[PDB]
Amino acid sequence: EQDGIGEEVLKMSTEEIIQRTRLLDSEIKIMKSEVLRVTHELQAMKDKIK
Amino acid sequence: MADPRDKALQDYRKKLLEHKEIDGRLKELREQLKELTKQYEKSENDLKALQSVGQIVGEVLKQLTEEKFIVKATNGPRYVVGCRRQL
Repeated sequence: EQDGIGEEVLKMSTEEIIQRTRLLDSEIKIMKSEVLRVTHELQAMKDKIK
Repeated sequence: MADPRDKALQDYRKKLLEHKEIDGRLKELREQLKELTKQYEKSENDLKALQSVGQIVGEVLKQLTEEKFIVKATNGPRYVVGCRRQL
C-alpha cells in the first residue's frame, strides 16, 4: 500500500485525473459484467440442478 | 480550500473500499460456484448413474459352439446364451 500512497501523494493531478479514474471505471465495469454473467449462469445451473 | 492531495487520497480510499466490497462479492460468488460445481458434478453423476442396469451373475458350464454358452444363473435356472463379440 506504500507504493499506492506515494503515487497518490507525489502525483496528485498526473495520475488521479486520468490514470486512476479510467482504470477504476474499466475494472468496475468488467467486474459488474462478470458478476452478471456468473449470476445468470448460477441461476440457470441452480434451476438445472433443481 | 481542501488540499488536492487530501481530495485525491480520499477518492482513492473510497475507490479502494468499493473495490474491496466488490471483491468480497466476487469471493462469495466464487465460493458458491466452487461448491455448486462439485455439487452439480455429483448431481450429474447420480443422474447418469440412475439409467443403468445390472447383469445377472452366473457360471459358464460349457461352450457349445463358437457363439453358444450354457450359463447357470445363481438362482438356478440354466440358459443357453450368446457372447459379446469382443471378449
